[PDB]
Amino acid sequence: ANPNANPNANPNANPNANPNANPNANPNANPNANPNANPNANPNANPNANPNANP
Amino acid sequence: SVLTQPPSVSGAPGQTVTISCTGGSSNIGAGYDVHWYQQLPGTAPKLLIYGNINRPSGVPDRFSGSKSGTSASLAITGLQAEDEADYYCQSYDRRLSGSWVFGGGTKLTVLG
Amino acid sequence: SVLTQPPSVSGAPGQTVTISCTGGSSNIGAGYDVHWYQQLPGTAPKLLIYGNINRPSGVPDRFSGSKSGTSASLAITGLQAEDEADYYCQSYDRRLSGSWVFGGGTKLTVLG
Amino acid sequence: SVLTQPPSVSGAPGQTVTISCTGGSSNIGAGYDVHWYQQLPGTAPKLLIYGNINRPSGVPDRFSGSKSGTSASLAITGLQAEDEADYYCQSYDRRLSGSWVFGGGTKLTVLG
Amino acid sequence: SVLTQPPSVSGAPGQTVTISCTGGSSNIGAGYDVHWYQQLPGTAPKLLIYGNINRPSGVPDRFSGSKSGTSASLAITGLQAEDEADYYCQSYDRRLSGSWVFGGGTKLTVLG
Amino acid sequence: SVLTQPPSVSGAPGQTVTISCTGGSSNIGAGYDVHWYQQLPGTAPKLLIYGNINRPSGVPDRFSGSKSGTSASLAITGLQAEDEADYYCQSYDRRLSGSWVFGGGTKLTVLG
Amino acid sequence: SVLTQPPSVSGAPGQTVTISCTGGSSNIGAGYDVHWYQQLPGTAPKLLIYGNINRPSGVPDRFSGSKSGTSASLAITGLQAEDEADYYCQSYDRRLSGSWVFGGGTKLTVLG
Amino acid sequence: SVLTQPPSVSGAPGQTVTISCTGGSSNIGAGYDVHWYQQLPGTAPKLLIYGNINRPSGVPDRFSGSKSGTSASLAITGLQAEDEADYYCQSYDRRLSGSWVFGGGTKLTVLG
Amino acid sequence: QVQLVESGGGVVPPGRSLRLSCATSGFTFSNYGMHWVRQAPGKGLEWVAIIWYDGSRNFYAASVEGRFTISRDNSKNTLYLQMNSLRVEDTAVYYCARAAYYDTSGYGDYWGQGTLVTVSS
Amino acid sequence: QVQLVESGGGVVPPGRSLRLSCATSGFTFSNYGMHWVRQAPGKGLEWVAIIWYDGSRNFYAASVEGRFTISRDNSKNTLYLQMNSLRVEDTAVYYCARAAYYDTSGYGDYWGQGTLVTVSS
Amino acid sequence: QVQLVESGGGVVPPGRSLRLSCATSGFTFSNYGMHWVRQAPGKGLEWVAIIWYDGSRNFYAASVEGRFTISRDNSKNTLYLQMNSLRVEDTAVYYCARAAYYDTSGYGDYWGQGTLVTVSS
Amino acid sequence: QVQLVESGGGVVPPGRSLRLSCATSGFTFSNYGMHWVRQAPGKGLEWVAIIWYDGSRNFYAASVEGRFTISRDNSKNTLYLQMNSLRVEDTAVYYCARAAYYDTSGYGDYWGQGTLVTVSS
Amino acid sequence: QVQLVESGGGVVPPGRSLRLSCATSGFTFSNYGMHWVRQAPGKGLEWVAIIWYDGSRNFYAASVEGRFTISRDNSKNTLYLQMNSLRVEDTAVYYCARAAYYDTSGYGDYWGQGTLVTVSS
Amino acid sequence: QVQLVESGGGVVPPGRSLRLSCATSGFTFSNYGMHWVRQAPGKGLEWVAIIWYDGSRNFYAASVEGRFTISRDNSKNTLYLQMNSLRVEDTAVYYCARAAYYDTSGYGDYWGQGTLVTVSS
Amino acid sequence: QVQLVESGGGVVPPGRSLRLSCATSGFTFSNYGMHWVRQAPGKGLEWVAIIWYDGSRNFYAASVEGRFTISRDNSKNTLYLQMNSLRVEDTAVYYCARAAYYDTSGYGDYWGQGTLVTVSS
Repeated sequence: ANPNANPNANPNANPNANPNANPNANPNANPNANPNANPNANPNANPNANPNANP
Repeated sequence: SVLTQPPSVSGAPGQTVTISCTGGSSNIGAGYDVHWYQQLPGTAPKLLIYGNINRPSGVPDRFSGSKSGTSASLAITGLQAEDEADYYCQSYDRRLSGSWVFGGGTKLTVLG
Repeated sequence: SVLTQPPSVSGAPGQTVTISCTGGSSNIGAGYDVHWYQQLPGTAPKLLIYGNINRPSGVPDRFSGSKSGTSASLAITGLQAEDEADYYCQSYDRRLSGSWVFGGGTKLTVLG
Repeated sequence: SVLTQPPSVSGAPGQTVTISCTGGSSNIGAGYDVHWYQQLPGTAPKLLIYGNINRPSGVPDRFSGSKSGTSASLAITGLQAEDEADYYCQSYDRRLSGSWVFGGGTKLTVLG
Repeated sequence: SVLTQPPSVSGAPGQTVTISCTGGSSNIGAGYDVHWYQQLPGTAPKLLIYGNINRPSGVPDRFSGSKSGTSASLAITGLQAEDEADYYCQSYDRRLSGSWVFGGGTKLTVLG
Repeated sequence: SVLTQPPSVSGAPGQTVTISCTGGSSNIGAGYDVHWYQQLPGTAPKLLIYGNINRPSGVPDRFSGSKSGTSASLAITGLQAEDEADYYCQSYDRRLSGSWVFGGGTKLTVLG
Repeated sequence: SVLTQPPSVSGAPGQTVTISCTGGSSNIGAGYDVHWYQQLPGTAPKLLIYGNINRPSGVPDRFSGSKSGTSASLAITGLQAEDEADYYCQSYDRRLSGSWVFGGGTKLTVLG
Repeated sequence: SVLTQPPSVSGAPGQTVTISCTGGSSNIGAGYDVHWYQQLPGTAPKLLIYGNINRPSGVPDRFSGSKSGTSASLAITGLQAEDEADYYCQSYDRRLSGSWVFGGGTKLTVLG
Repeated sequence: QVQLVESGGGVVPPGRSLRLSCATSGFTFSNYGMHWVRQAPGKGLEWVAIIWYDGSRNFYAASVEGRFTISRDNSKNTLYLQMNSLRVEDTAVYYCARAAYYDTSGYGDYWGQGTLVTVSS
Repeated sequence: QVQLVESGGGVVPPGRSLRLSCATSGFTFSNYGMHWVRQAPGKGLEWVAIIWYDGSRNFYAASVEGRFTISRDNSKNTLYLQMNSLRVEDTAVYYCARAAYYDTSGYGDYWGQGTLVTVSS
Repeated sequence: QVQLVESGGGVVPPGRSLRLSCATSGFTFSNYGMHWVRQAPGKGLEWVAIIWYDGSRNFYAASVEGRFTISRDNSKNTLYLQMNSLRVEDTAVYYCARAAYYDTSGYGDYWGQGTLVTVSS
Repeated sequence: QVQLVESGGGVVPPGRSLRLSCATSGFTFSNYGMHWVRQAPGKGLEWVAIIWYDGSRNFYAASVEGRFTISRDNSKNTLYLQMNSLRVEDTAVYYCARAAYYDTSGYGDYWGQGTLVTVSS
Repeated sequence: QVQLVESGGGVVPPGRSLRLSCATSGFTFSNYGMHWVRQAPGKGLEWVAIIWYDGSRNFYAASVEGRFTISRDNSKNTLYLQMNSLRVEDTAVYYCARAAYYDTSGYGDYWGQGTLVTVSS
Repeated sequence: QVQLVESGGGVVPPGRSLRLSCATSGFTFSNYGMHWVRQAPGKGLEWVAIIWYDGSRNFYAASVEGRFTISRDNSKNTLYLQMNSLRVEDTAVYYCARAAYYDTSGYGDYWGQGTLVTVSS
Repeated sequence: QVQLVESGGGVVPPGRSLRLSCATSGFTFSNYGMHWVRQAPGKGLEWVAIIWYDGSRNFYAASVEGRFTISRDNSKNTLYLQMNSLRVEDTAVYYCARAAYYDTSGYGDYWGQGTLVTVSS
């Protein structure tokens, strides 16, 4: 049989797909996640804050 | 309207009538589901049949549907006075970029 | 109750019984897992089998199960006096918006 | 001048004209609010709309606004002779070190 | 150019001409669709016929096409002076690693 | 012990031995990395290979490894007297609620 | 030096030369911006391009760059005598604990 | 070697020789294509003819091939000193579980 | 009970914009996609647009793409349709319908009352 | 030892609200999602609702959506179920179960003792 | 209205690189795949490359594979074509087209204006 | 240009394993299937194994099935061959070839350079 | 080497069910179809069932159709034979064989060891 | 045991439609073609229609072609006969039979119970 | 009931082509071959061409072979006839007929209405 990729296929998005949220997903916290401090963030982190005494 | 429906179908009260919906090889003959809607003259459409055999809670047992090959049919048994409404068949057409494709719309009049 | 279970099954002590759970092409025939629970007459359900082959620590080796095609069955060997309970199968059905779908619930009677 | 506003728009008295402020994914498309100010030719700018929907007591009900995606608009209905003033759109830009960013500004002309 | 075409076709105004595009058993004889493009002398190609019979909104009823066996034909009835353009047939060849294969291109000259 | 290892392998000094680690479709076959650890008889484990191909500074070039499918292996060339230690393979199993899963542990004996 | 740069490039006055920075799936191909720095033979480096397309006021319009996939390139057109300097590429690598990662460093020599 | 080839074929420069590759009802008589390869004494095989008639770009016009019934042939017109090599025919045999089947191989000696 | 209410319709001259809204109650808004369907006076039904539950994907009918814009606000449970460059062909009644999916095709289980948008001069 | 202790049941005439609770101990509450399941007297088990570990996603059964509200308090290790406008069909025994996920479907490994709500006139 | 505007052409000596772009407006760029088609002066049309809607798949003609590279940026609605090691045979007019699929084959449903790339020494 | 470079050969005693490799450049690796072919010294060519473009389907010759394993890594453009329980008759030069399909049968358009594997004691 | 090993046999009273299995090693399980063959004591051989390589087609003998069920699971390289409502005539030794096809008829190249199933009371 | 159970009969006035069905169990439905045979009261048997196992080929008697339509759904083991424009001489008892073939002609091995369809006014 | 409807006639100058179609209704089109029969005004009948049910076989009369083409489309139930280089002698009324075979010779059970083709200068 043909072992190569098929170039004659639909290259566009499928509108006939389920548009709703999936109830069959893992509802639990992920234990396999980066536990470290992520040395990539805005180090000048004064971007925008309330300048008044109260929120 | 890629789905073809008869413009009108009539029958006497108490008898059985059938509304057909004929498609092609891209929408119905490709294996996609056919759903039916009912619109009274002055209100929005209401879902009637989904999955080609199933019905919601409010819909009575009188309405039934089926599909086979390239065509699908909606069968109504025991016509009543309130069944005067427009019936639409909806499916998905492989050849377009839209979620739904509707039929022409069949107006049912019971000879009361 | 999408998943179909026989309402009752019985057997003599020391013999083997098989409880069945048959669904459709959307829940069990679609590749989703089947999980079994046991409910004694006056207590909350306990997990019996998960992943179609695995069982918790408290469950003895007598209980076992598997799945094939659209059908999943629970096989129990060495019936005991404490095995009289309601046994449910649970899976996920693709056609609704709920996490779990349960079965009807079989009652196991031990012919003591 | 990170925000873009048309140099000038015009319309007949009493009609509805649209003043639009197109931003980017960093200022408006980032989820930050847009505030509109109306500056009279001979005095300081006056607050017109805050929170993308809220207006002060002095601002009449003709003025209104909304935002979607990376763009926001100011909708003015019933153009009057006193509506001739400069309008500015204000948001916050993540990529800069400024609390506010001001657009080019739109000069509104009423064909009296 | 796996699909071969006549290098030129001419006809007098008001009559019917035919442009053919014959291929092999791997592109047209294998069941793949044939589409037609029209390129006016100084601009980019424009879609003329897709799905072997269908035409877009801008294309008038004069143009039509069909295929049978391993050949596809484009029928133009009632020539005008503005029909002078190159016509290309496009399909998919199973023996290559490309999405489209084009024909040689036929120039139509109307004998005004 | 979700990951399976041979309890012991051996080889004469100067030859090439291969320690394997067999997993399932949930830990190794799901695309998660495999890491190796070496424990001398009287000390704590030491990282040997991380990232399935990478090694720290202290680890010599003799140790190497790769994965394929549901299995990964640690290839050691040029056996030495100090290669007497316990070797553990580690990955993450999607089925539990723990960060790491360890194997049984393979003992390498140098045939001196 | 996870980012790879050519050790030396050359170009005649007035010609166009390109400086390439090659990364991997963790630094450039993972969606992090690439920044370019120019360092004279006797002073500190100075910012030349930030955000893969943007340059400061001091940098002339001759310097321009872009990124694609796992590679980045700095394009310099209209080479001048004062263009002889070391050019560095900087990004962020996911697998390390450093804010910046620099490349090998490219020396541009003008063939005067 | 389900395909049979003569062990050797020789000829002086300037004339035409034929290399035959006979098969059976399962590989060549079953309608499967026949391809040819050339292997110079110290190099890897190079594709010569595919589809029983076609040749790649690098192959000159001297080589041509054809098949009829259960047999295939390779015609080499105008022998040169550089045609000394082994020639292999390849097809697919229905009776095995392999993608390709090769012939015995014919060594061509040019009588210089 | 599921209750979808539309607004924003009215009479507008051709060439300018109009923005509709479909406020919802009685269900979790952020778990479902939404549709827009229009019915011309005396004609059948026509699918207009869809939006995913998270807003990541948008699809439009060929006759309205480039002019219409669909968006949602999960904090106000309100669906929007921004209609620009209106033509006389766009006069119809617009319905918002909650999305559903059975096996291979989707349907609409609950619909709104509908609003009338007319374009004339 | 995982413990799920429930309360909040009783007799309520139809038309008004009732709130349940499921106190937890013996495990990390904030790392797990929770379910609610009911069993009508003499009937089978019916799934009711689920909540994510962070509380971001909530899913309800079609027969209870719009009336029931599930929420959690990660600081008190407690789970709530706020039921409004109770119908006679809502009489059952209510259980809280801890979420789990195997390969492609989820199950409940630890269940609560159960509380019983009667609604009648 | 679907608009495809191209840029980046010019005259280039053989052996070096050139980058084309096709800015887009009037449709949802991220929902569609795109093609590149070139036409040598006085010759017919030749298909060059395709890219999927998400960029996951790329296909090239046999004459340009390994030298050309097609890519897209969905946040700027721009399509690119990186041409390396340009040859004299690559002198043509390049068109960006929008992909469409009917039953068993695909076609190009809107085309761009075209740009001229000249390779000479 | 299509470039296939192989490595991993050498001398190995019978009864134990060996791994070959074939690094690729100049074409899209993830679009094509690959082959392994071997040639015993003084003998003809012999097909060994094939792998699909996505790695879903593997086929082996009868004399090497159960012992040899073929795999690919699309992120490194590398083709592997894991050879286990090597015997004396497995001494040959191994080539990697790129799969092509014409009408009803397949061939290999581009071949590698070849690596020599000797099994001896 | 090809190894087929079965299990699940034993003694069963008539009228009830029993399950057999045939674990495999030494070849690619998902590339082949499998047969079941039985032999009553002191008698000849009898063909029972076949399954396709993907499990799409199953064929059963006339005497066992409607009662026996054949299935495969490509993840564990195992073949199953579910026997329901066993009769006294079903006592025999059951073999699992690997399918091969030559020209117009099939055969079994590799057989198992055999397992004994006795139906008696 | 092969079970063929027909349903859908009754009394219907002439000129309109009726739909029969034949539910199956005890054998692999998708491996067999089916037949419809009718018997007028007091008359002989008459062949009506046959459908292939995959539904690719349909054949009808000359006296019913154009009015009757046979169909099957392999996923529920059901056979259908859609009768349109029912006439008076269409009154008979209809059977569903399982197709069989011996050497050069076909027969029916298992039959259904049969339902009465009466057409009168 | 069998209806054959013909269209596509008219007046055409000699030397060029005209196309005919015979739409079918009332039977399964793919199960039958078809015929074309022509009758010049005042003359008898002449057989033109036959086409098999699957289109594999085609035959033509000696006086029209090499100029006419017969074809069918089984998905639209329509028969075609492409006549190229029409002459004056081709002026007749063309009929489409359904093929039938009795013992050793064929006949046409049902005939179409017919269409008139006029070729003159």
